[PDB]
Amino acid sequence: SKSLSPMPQIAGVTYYGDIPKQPKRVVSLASTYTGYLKKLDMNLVGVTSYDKKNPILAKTVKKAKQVAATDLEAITTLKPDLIVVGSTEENIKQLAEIAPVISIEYRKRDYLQVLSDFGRIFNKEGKAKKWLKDWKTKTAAYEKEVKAVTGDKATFTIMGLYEKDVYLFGKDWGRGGEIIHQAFHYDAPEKVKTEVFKQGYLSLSQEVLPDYIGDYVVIAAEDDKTGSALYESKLWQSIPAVKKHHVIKVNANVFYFTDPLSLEYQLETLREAILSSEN
Ligand code: NA
Ligand code: NA
Ligand SMILES: [Zn+2]
Ligand SMILES: [Zn+2]
Ligand SMILES: [Zn+2]
Ligand SMILES: [Zn+2]
Repeated sequence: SKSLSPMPQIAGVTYYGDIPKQPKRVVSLASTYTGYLKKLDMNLVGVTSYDKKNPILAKTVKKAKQVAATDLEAITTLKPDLIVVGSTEENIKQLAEIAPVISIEYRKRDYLQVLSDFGRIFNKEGKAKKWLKDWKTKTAAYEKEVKAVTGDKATFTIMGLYEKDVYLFGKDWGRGGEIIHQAFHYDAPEKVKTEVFKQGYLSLSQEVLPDYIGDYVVIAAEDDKTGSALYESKLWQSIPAVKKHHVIKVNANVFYFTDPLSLEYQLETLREAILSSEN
């Protein structure tokens, strides 16, 4: 049998079976966590659709098979020694019959803590610690670069377009919020803090958008055409941030994510976009 993880008790983490310390064949069914596993040099043999559509992650998991959580046959045939899932998956019992499962409840641990937590689970403390130390220094330095342009008290709002809907996001639901609000310590407008931050996201009707945007808005979308009717509208064009050219449009296929690999890309992209806003 496998050498075992110490299986520390951590908020949001549930273990089904004896988790290996050094898994050799991991199936990641929670796109939130795939890039954490890759940062810790895990061999991923299965990943999901969102992972394959994230160009930053995809380059690192070319040999992994795309699977869904319902793919019991394909997952079995991949011969995993570990499956990682989100807590809202509904067939965890069946997955746990294939291999040991780590189930993670989103948001119980923050985007940085999740990495050090995996460091404890897999005895990869050194790799996690080095990444986190560098991240702390780099983000502080980049915070200074961007605030030199915007001022330190500029407000930012995180937004996403999905289907025909409009979402606002807080500091810990992806779409750049970890970068903007946690790493760069930008404030959000009061209405966003009051109405969005606690839930993490808020589906909004388009006509109230001006009320939630201050100095800057970051907008995630999967394709560049979705926002067209909004962007040309008198409503949108009336927003001061839009008039000032303080709109930063980002690609959701990577900006949905919160993992170290995706966030490295988001960090450089957002740094450059803020600097570029004053060209
Ligand atoms: Na998840
Ligand atoms: Na302001
Ligand atoms: Zn045992
Ligand atoms: Zn259900
Ligand atoms: Zn809708
Ligand atoms: Zn203009």
